[PDB]
Amino acid sequence: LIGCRRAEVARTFKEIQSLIHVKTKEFGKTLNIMKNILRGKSEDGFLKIDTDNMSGAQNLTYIPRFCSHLGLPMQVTTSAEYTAKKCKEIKEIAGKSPITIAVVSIYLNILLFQIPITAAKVGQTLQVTEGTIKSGYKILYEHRDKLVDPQLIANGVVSLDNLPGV
Amino acid sequence: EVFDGNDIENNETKVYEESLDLDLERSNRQVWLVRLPMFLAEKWRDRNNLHGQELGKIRINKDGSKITLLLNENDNDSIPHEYDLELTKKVVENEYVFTEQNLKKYQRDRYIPYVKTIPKKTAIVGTVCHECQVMPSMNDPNYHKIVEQRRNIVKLNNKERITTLDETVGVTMSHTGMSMRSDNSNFLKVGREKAKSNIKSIRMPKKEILDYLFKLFDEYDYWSLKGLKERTRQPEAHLKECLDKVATLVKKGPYAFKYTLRPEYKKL
Amino acid sequence: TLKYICAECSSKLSLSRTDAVRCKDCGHRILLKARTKRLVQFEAR
Ligand SMILES: [Zn+2]
Repeated sequence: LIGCRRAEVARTFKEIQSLIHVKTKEFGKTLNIMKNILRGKSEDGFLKIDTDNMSGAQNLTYIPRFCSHLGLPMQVTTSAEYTAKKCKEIKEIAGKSPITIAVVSIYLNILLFQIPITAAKVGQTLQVTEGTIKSGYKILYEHRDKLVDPQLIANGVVSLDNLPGV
Repeated sequence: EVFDGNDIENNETKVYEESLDLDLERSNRQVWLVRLPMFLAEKWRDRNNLHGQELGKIRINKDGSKITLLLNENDNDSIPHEYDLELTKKVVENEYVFTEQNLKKYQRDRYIPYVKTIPKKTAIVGTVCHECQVMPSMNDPNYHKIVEQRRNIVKLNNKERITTLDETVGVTMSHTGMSMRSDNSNFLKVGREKAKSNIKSIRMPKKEILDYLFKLFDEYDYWSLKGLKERTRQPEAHLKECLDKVATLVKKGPYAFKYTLRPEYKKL
Repeated sequence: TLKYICAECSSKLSLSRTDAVRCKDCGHRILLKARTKRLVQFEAR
């Protein structure tokens, strides 16, 4: 996990647990201990600027991989990246997990682009509860104007009337 | 049917009612050893067929010793209903037909009384006198159908090509390595079935545990730690704290690495 | 900061140092650095 984050090829705890059969609690404890050791080694020897590499969320790096797993087009992937970037400004959903934020942004852009993939299929692909995806979409429905990328509706490739209501 | 031979004790009288000797008076039965192509062989050798029904009629013309087989119309219309029986060997020697049947197990000069002989109820039921091969007749209206079938044998291919996945490659590779989905299969969940068993034990009083140990040593003298632990449900520390007091471990005997009762309590 | 053209969609892009070297319009990862703006001298022989 540290290597992925340092290479900006960051995976999630669910990915590393799918690889290695490891308990979550002592995985987190080991990650915290090794981050402390690595910071101590950096302070003792050569100093490195983090510039947002060890950050726990890293939600922009999970969008292209999840969009590839769902078979989404590049413009849908870019719009999902923009939506995930703009979800940080929203106070109520910024506390959610980065996986959940990325998945609900991807599902919102899927509904925006009329991609025929259901929320159950998105949940089965990305191991997220369908109720969680639906709740995230129903709470991001209020902030439609800020999340959806403006020159997309300026060029008319998508419209905000396409998203189903709550 | 497992059995041992070279029995001079004559146990076969008691362990087989049927005689072991080869049954022979049917050996004068005349049998024709007939070879078939695969369509007739598949129609005539499958066990879901052959209920004693008539399958054809044999005509023997003595002008040139010509044998013709004429099948009935009940089986199929694509196959011919007239074949010639070519006598590959008019005189066949040293060829017989015998049947093998299970027996009734219920109710120099140096020799060894063990051969590992498997006896079976055998019976020579015929003598092969004519080796014959079946040929479809040239003038039949289905000989061209047989030629077409035999051409189809070398024409058709029994193997299909590899299936190419036309789905998006990202959707194909979503299952691979780094993946969100946890493995829902329960194949070799040995850790899952082993970690669910937890043995938790209370500290019974010393008089009770020593009474139980003395009863179990009276039951059987030598004990191992795991067996006595699953018999007593006690912690290792307290179990050793009583076992060193009233027992000792064997270190050099054939029953080593086992806790046995002390020789003072052995006579009691 | 510097001028690039995508491989197959022929889109013009401006890249700095911290920017990832990818196309922003079609997602392609192959970009060609632009032809220089200065006049280039060739003898006609
Ligand atoms: Zn491009």
